[PDB]
Amino acid sequence: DIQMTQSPSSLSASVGDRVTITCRASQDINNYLNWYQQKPGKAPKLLIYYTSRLHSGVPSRFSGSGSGTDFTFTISSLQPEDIATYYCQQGSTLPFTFGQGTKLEIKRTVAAPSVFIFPPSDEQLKSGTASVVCLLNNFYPREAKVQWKVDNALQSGNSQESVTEQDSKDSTYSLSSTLTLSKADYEKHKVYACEVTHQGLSSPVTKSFNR
Amino acid sequence: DIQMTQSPSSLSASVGDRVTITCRASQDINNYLNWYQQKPGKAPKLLIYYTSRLHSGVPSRFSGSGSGTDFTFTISSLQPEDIATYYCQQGSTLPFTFGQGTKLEIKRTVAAPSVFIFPPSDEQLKSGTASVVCLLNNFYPREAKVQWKVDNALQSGNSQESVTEQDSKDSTYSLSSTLTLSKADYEKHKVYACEVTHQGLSSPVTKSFNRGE
Amino acid sequence: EVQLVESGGGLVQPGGSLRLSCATSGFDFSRYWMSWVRQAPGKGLVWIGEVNPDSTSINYTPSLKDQFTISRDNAKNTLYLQMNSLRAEDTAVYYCTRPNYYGSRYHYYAMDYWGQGTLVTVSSASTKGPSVFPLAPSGTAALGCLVKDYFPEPVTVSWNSGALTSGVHTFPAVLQSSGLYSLSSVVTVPSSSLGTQTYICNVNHKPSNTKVDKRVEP
Amino acid sequence: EVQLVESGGGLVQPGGSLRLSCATSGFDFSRYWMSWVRQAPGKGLVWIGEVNPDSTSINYTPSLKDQFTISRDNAKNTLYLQMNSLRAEDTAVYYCTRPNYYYAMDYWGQGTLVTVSSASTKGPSVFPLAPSGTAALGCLVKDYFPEPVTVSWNSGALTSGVHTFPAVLQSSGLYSLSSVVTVPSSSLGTQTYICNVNHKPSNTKVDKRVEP
Ligand code: NA
Repeated sequence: DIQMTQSPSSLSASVGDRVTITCRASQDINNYLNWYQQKPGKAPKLLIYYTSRLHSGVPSRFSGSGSGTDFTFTISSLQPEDIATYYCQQGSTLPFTFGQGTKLEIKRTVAAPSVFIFPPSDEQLKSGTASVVCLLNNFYPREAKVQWKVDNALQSGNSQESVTEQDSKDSTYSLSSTLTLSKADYEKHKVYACEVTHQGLSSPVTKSFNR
Repeated sequence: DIQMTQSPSSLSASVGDRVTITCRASQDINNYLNWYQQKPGKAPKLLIYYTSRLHSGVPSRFSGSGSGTDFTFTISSLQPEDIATYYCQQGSTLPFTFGQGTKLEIKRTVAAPSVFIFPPSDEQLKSGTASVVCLLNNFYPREAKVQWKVDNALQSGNSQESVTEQDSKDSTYSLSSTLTLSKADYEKHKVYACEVTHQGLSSPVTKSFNRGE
Repeated sequence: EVQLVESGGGLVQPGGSLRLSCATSGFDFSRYWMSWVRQAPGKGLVWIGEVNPDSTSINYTPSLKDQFTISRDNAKNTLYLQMNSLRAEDTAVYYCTRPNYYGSRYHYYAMDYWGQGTLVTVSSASTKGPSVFPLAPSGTAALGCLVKDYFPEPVTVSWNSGALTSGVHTFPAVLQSSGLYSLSSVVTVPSSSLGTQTYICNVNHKPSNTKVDKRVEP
Repeated sequence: EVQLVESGGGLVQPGGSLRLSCATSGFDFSRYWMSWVRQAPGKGLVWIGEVNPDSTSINYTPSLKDQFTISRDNAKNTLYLQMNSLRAEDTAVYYCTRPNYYYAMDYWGQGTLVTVSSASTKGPSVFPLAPSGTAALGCLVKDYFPEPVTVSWNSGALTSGVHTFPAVLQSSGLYSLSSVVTVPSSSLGTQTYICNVNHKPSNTKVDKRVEP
């Protein structure tokens, strides 16, 4: 099994930047090397075959070069839609093998999140559980801090977060924080709040509701 | 002022990889381009001056190239000690200007943390506060979950995490989770424990103490 | 155009078997080699094997030739994957691909067409359908749906039967301490549209044959 | 070898002024051009300006000429930075550098952090983090403002195994950090462990013995 090694394994670059990713094969594979693009939540798509040949419909900003053991994939002018994981693949000997992938993120201007709080539904409270949801919408960079305050008392360990992958149109992230409480623990308190800390916010933003 | 643009802004690579960083000047600067390395928590350090010339004591794996507006910095084979932020700097016209930097991070194999728990000191308790500390030492990747448990039941109190930068020798991280309580609240429970879930741990690790033991 | 649609994915117990299918349209299936590729969650791409038009050449990745079996039915324009003695490490999205870009004297190709994949979960846990709760709204308003306590993945969420697509964010599912999944699907809309426009999230969970259409109201 | 040591950093109210010093050793200071560079927390490097040996040439970045005045004292081998009517955007680590080659900065000091804020200076409280093959121990450096604190172990003799965590801004607006070291467990009864904490902004120096 020929081992395919990609470098960098991850990178952040800006719109308009020339981006170069390398692929190294454990042995000479001549020109039997393909490049694939996997956009978030989608299946891979062929970009280049035979080292340098663009597949039908692929933009001319993409190109490939190299021979034998050392290969290069280039994006001449990076666009927001280029956010994806890039894979090289040898088609020389069986089994055909892929590189580990190069995750490409887009660096853009700081964008503060729009914060929204959601109380648990009446329907869910009939089951004997309460889920409080805090939404941070369309922000950049990915780093954000959500602190739950229950009657101005900081919480820990009773919440889970989920972040979307970078948006292919505006290069932003969205984040969900869910505080899970038993109906007994929820009926005990009045003020539920999520305090948000981000680069885009000069002062921490708090979204609250009274039970 | 001449605007210096670095690409990428961030990258992750493995030990032994050839790493290349670009620098672009808004106007011709001839060969008056310098490269600095800034290690975590340290001052910048000159590596390359006059586009391609190595400064005294700089390892051979560092090189530079280009002219006019486009310039290249290369690490022929990446080492753990290369974890740092790299800056280009033009010395052609006043004011002297720097690129925004390229943060270079290292991808390595999984390392489970070593877990330690520390009760509050008798000196601290005398002042009305109790800080309980949980240490996760030398782990990889960065992703970890620490959960505080008091009397085997989950604790929803004031806990803050702090993470170090990648270590220059083994590329790992260390994490501290601190639980802050008033002396009065600290005395409402007997067993204090932190539970750790990491990729390198098959099942979660719990470190604990008994208040007064 | 060339179309590839995989089915048979879902929950299987460790040591268990499963058969995947890949229905095709837009090409003379009989004249082409076909391949299978897998991707473990958040991991890389793994080539499983290929089968030629005749079924006289069936090649596999050696570490997987013992438990996977590739076959095709040319009259039905369908490719098969028989999976046996499944381990937790076989949990992945399974893709059927259509190799081409030959014109070579040697056995070389690029996979120019891929299907959208089918997720196969290897777990000893039981199937459970989700409970769908509204995330009631309070310039721009946010509203959503809370899809809680289901097993295994995936769930599909659409809004107004596919009519509403912009400003939609369907968060990755998080595994809760109960061993069950949970996610949210949100959409940002004008505050003027609230008391006039109807907002319904369509939740589907195929492993448990669950179909919920939840109206979200302020 | 060439040594560049900055001092004078700390808390500055908005609109306030401060004088930084860079004492030097290991070179004839009077024969060199000297510079200042600053770095805002988690940001890039910004060139402030330069002074020639006899002070007949003092060049600045045009956007910062109202906030800074560079001077030098050849008799005391010291470089100065007069900071005038500082704004919150002036919060940064200030480095004195020594230019060389003919336009590169070959020597840099460790820097001095200047915090522009309306708050007040508070020295930390220092507490032991005690144990009970490998053992861990440390020091909890609590409730101080502004940053930074520096921590050393056994006056700098103990460096291996040391992890000084980045400070966290607590709910009170005061900082807190921990410094830890992993040692052989068989040495807990054998060696004494002392952490040396220095909070220059309040001129606080604390040495805590950490024992199990
Ligand atoms: Na200015």
